[PDB]
Amino acid sequence: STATLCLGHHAVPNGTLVKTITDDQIEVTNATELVQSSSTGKICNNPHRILDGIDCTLIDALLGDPHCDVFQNETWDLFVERSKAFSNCYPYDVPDYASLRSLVASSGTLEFITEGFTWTGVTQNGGSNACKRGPGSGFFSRLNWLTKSGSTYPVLNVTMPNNDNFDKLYIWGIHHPSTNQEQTSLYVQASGRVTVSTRRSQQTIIPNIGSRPWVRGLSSRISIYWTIVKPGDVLVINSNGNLIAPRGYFKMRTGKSSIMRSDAPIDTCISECITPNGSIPNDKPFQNVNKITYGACPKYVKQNTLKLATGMRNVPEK
Amino acid sequence: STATLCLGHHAVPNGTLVKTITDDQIEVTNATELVQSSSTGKICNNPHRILDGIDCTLIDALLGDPHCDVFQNETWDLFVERSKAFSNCYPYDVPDYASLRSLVASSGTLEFITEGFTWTGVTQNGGSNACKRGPGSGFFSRLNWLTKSGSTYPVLNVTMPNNDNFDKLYIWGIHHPSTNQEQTSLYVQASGRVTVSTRRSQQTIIPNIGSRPWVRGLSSRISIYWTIVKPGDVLVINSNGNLIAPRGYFKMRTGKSSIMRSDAPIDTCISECITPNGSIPNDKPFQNVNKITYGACPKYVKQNTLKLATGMRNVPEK
Amino acid sequence: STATLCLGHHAVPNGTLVKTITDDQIEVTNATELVQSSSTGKICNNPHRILDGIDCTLIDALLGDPHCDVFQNETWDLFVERSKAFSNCYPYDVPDYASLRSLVASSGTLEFITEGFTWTGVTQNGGSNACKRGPGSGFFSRLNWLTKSGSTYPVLNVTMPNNDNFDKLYIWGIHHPSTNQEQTSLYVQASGRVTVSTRRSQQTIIPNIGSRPWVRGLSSRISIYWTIVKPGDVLVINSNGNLIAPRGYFKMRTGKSSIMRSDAPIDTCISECITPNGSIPNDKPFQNVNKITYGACPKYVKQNTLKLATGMRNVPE
Amino acid sequence: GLFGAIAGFIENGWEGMIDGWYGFRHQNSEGTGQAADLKSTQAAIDQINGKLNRVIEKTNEKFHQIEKEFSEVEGRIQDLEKYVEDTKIDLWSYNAELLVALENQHTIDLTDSEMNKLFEKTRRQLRENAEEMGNGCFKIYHKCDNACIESIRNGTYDHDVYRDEALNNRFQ
Amino acid sequence: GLFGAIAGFIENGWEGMIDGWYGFRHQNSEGTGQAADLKSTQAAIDQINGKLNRVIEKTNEKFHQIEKEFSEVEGRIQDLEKYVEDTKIDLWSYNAELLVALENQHTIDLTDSEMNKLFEKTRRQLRENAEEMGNGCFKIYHKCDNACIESIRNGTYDHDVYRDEALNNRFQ
Amino acid sequence: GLFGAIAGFIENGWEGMIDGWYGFRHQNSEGTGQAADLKSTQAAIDQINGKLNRVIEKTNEKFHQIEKEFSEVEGRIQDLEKYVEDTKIDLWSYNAELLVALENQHTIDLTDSEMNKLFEKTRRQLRENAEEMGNGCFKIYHKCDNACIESIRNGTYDHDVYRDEALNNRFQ
Ligand SMILES: CC(C)(C)c1cc(O)ccc1O
Ligand SMILES: CC(C)(C)c1cc(O)ccc1O
Ligand SMILES: CC(C)(C)c1cc(O)ccc1O
Repeated sequence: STATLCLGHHAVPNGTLVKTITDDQIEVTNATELVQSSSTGKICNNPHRILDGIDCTLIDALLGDPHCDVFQNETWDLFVERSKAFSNCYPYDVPDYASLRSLVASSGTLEFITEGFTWTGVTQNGGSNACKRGPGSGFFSRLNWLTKSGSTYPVLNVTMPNNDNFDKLYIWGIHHPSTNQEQTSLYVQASGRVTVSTRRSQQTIIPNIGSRPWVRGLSSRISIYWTIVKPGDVLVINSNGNLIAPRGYFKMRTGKSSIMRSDAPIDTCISECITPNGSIPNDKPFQNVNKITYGACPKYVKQNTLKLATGMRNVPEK
Repeated sequence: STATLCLGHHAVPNGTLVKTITDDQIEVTNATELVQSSSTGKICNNPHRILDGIDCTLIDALLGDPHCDVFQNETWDLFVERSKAFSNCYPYDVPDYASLRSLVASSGTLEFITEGFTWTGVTQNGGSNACKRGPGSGFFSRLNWLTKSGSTYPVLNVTMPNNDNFDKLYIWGIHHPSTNQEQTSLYVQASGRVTVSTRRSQQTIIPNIGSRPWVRGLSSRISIYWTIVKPGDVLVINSNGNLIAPRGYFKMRTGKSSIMRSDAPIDTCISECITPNGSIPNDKPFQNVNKITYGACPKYVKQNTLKLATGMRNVPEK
Repeated sequence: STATLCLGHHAVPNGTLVKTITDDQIEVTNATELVQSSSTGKICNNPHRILDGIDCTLIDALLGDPHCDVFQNETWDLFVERSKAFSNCYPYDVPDYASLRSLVASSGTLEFITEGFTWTGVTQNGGSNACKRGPGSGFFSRLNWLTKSGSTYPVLNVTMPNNDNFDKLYIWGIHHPSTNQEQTSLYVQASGRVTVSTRRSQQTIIPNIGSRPWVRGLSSRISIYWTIVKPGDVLVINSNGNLIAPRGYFKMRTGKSSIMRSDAPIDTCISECITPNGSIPNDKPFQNVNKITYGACPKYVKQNTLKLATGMRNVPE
Repeated sequence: GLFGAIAGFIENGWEGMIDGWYGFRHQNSEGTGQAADLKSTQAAIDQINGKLNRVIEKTNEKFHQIEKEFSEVEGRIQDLEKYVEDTKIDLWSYNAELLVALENQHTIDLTDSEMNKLFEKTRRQLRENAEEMGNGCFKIYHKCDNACIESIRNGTYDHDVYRDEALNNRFQ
Repeated sequence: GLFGAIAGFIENGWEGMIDGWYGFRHQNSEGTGQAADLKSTQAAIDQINGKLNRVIEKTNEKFHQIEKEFSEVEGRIQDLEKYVEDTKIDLWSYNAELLVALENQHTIDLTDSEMNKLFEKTRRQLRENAEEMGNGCFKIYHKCDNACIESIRNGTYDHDVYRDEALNNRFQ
Repeated sequence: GLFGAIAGFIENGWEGMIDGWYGFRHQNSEGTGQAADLKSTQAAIDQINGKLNRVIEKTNEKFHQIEKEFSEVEGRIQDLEKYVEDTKIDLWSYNAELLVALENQHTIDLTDSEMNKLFEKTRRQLRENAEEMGNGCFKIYHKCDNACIESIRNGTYDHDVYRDEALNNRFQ
């Protein structure tokens, strides 16, 4: 008498096809997916400080468009800009808009601090019907519209040192009147000028008179600029007309702050990884949801599926 | 009585050396090349629509330099710019020339629609000796050199609303005279101004008076600017001197269009991948011909050869 | 009687832990390091030409701030800028400073050829007490401060053709006075202008009167611009006030030259790879010292160690 | 796979082995039987988990980056911003594709390897008492009851006990 | 190679064999001869074609990208444009260099593997009728004419037919 | 390792063997000794040096690149410069991590492979005169002095010389 001992390995009826170096498709016993390709559709409000901009863009919140007054001194980990946002104050452009948006977004705070600028010889707090705060005329809460005082507008020449141990962000501007009349009625000088400087930088902008498309009653415009003052440096504003002066500075922070465009609803949950399509889990190494991401996210990839084999080759007897 | 059975494998007289993880060079029975390094020297006219710019740069064809008139309303997948190209009209620069070149190249069309600008109180169709069209004075076909009419140049101020469902590209400019005398003979005002705006954006240029080196007899210059008006938006042009007006707009398409610098002859054949050196086949994954490529191309790599072993280690009898 | 023949392999008391495809930690008999983690802290002055900027930024060396006069016509493979460098001449700003610094750094030379510019009707060689050479007032060695001569400032208009077979780099500037009292007493006209053009390009800059922070006694400024003139082309400088004029041109070379911000001492030793922390050996494929490098260097990486197994699995008795 | 065992000298797998990755089927005087080998099953699983934990570990986190979508045409800078991102993605996708290829090829090889290790382990135990029939099965050349079988399975089989019996059947 | 067959225990190749990658040479009482093995030849060719198709597959298409040659010195923006392309190129170059290293190493191991597999398959067939000389050759211990040889080559060899004769020549 | 020898059927290493990587320990009529095997030690070292030299092979030289540290906040373009360098570093870091992982896995497989190659080479030499005890050791079924041990160690061993003696002790 004899015995028979046979050696073998399992098989399953439901194989998975996988890719190797030598095969486009080969069946293994089991596999796991490595590409995250679905979202809940919603941005989890933890663990990042989410700040929904609703109808406001970050720039409008920064400047202080009335309907964006809610946002004064706010702070975010991730500011979410909605497509339904609209601007509703004096018409403006920011030369190099992307940059200002980026640098404020990365700072992560709108913390504003008023300073005692003295404007000798000019009317302050100009306002307009294009920018209503409450029922009567208004302006950007963080900007101060200067005009003539008693038929003269003298060469303004104010100073303001940085004596703190942190960087100051000044947002200022210049006014482009539509007509030659409007220029003189407001600033007396036929042609104005703003020069803002520190020991490091200097910027001179010369207003340019003419008509632009009608916005909220206006054919004129304001152009927004910015200056960062270093500890130990000093801001020098100097203008013989058309200055849209700052009221103070924004505090500049460094951290994990950013901004994102998304119309996805915020929601009470936890996800480390945000994408404009919503939050996504980050167990898998790759994702296919969106190249735009914030947080601890899988690497964006072109594939929508990558199977990693977790079992042997599958060879059923049938 | 017995026998001998021997197992073995083949060999060849002519091995191919190849690289492995452990060996810089090791001999295998056979291998295949993975780096395309040769070119016919010719760009194939299929399947990509190739437009030979012959003696015109894309910008010169866009502006409408006389000798580039053949190109009005042209279209391309790939616009080929030849080193022999030359400018023969008014002397000009384009601040951010590369960007204008890029955006038109990408748009892939020069389709121009004339529009009814009414310039009130000025002389139209200025022309120069530096830009002859046949017998006498001429100018860029797409631009309108405005000048004083009867000792006055008024404040020009006109609108063109975009009422279509595509983007309009407007090309325009400003004239920089050589002397104050020339400034006043042309535009009356001591210093001109141009302000082109949409609802959301604006550009404002002042001209620059001063002597420059002769080009086609001229010490004077014109600078080129561009504006995109989106559906539902409006163009506003406002000037009191030195405006080089647009005559209309270019249609803007998005697609696979681009541009390339090459002196390669065009030929009749099919080749998916173009390069300044000529078309190349794309059966291999990598190429060493040129980092600049258009179409379905192998990935550019520094190696001129990479051998993929396709047979066993070669261990010959000899 | 029979014999016994056993096969085996060696082991060691103390082996190295190593990463594989399947293990985070697995012991082998031996491994080498593939990440360079350390520096001697010194930049070797061979085989690259290392130029110690000491007290000067390259831009100050270019302009010719008096304390940087040593750098005239100097040359470098790698120019080293020290954090203590200071400016000590007329206060200035360069729009697009980073580009000027880059293009000069890359050219790798400060070789300057003086040219015979004629400036008729103006006083040359203006100086200031913000910038002294020796006893009294002075100025940038490479710029020429033009002011009124005999109560008028003619409209200057001068030419310089480039008849050589290389590109010339011209550095020039414009003066922003702090008051019209300064403006007029220097340049007569109440509004200056500077136009500097070639056949291929043009720039016009207008002075802006107004005051900036006090620096070395001044609230004025000088703004700095460049123009590259190709072979066959010609330079035209046209101005009726406020011109800070060139005295000539800088040769432009192409090559392996660059610039690096570092406070590391330079020493006598041989090393291909320079980092702001000092030179590093380049035997290993990767390095963790600094993402900033010059020369033949390992590739910067986040890991501070990667061990490459150089022996079998270690299985001790 | 490199070792000739799975989808090799072993014709096929056993859909009926629901309690391990490897094992035995046998026939002796007491009937037929089946049993998983836990040590080898465990080897394959441990390695596969090691692989898996190493890929699924360590999401890096990124905060403020560049913009990646644009409302309007701008030219040079935007071209670059897009080229940079397009370049990053293609490289990551190549990494991802190659990672699964190598991983999967390897996984198939090591499980093939483990099947072969188990076969060799067993052949070694049986010494001169068994012959290989070449399909993954040994012919054991002695009476081998259920305790004998279990002893081979758990690596305590004593070839000396059955050697005379086996040699005799094998040769005479 | 990992298996030690090609460039190992099999001293060298045979340039004579022009009809396959793997095969047999024999010397019996009836003469000598040589013949290729098709299954193993095919096993090795199919895998190499597999590799190959996977790498020859799928160039991707780019249209408008960034400029890569420049006719004047610009500074900061152009330095970036160049650095970006330079970085892309170094990374793809590393990819290709590594891709062929891995592939090539794997091709040599798998061909080696197939050689070994053919050996082992043959050894298994022969059972107790042959001994392994140690250089890829079996000493077959019984009269094996040309048909006997051919039955080995084609998998139908019945070791029982010769077991008695062979054991007898082999021991005793 | 894929072959089951190092940290497999060979229970452990020998710290006592300082003169090579692989080798033999014996016991006979004359006592007990230990000797390294050169050929196989050399094969492993050669391949490992091969791997090593290939990785320590030239870095690339770079001169003027982009700036990578910044003293002021600037916006769009600085974001870009930072993202490009950050992307590059992450890609290289991924490269380095994968490279040592593949290399190391492979180094452990090849060293395991060489140990097994040596075992098989010895097995084959000994032909019908020895049996495998299954722990790395052969039992040689004949009287075998130090000269005889060396004839195995250096591949000149003549199985025929000892066959009759060995078969007798093996099958009687
Ligand atoms: C087969 C291989 C893994 C080299 C591959 C193919 C492909 O289409 C894209 C990336 C790859 O790594
Ligand atoms: C061998 C290896 C694949 C590590 C390699 C060598 C080289 O010279 C450049 C890149 C590499 O990946
Ligand atoms: C294991 C692997 C080599 C894929 C890896 C792990 C990791 O945490 C980061 C990069 C890697 O390549």
